[PDB]
Amino acid sequence: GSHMEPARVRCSHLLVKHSQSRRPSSWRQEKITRTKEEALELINGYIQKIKSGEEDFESLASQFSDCSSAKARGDLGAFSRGQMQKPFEDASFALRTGEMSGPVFTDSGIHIILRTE
Repeated sequence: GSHMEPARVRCSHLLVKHSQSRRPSSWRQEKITRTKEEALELINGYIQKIKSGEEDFESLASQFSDCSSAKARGDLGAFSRGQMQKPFEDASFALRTGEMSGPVFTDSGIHIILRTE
C-alpha cells in the first residue's frame, strides 16, 4: 500500500563521463577521451553486470567512476530532495530499496543509481 515517504534516502552512484563534457577532468583521468557512445555502452554493460551479479557495485564505483564517489565506495549516504542533482533526484525517489535505474543522463555524464535504502 501507500508507505510513508522516507525523509532521507541513499543511493550508490557510478559516473561515466564523456569527452565532450562540462569537465572531462577527473580524479583518475585528467582528460577523458571516451566519447558519449562509449559512456553509454559502459553504463549499459555495468548495469547488466550488476544484474548478472558479476562484480560488486562498490568495486565498480571505486574503479570505473570518474566522479570522486570512490571515497565513499559510491555511497551518497542519506540525502533529501532539493539538494541532489535534479535528474538524479527524480530518479532516486522513483525507485525503492534494492532497486536500480538505467542510464541516468545527468549534468557531467551518465549516473547509475542503486538504492540500498
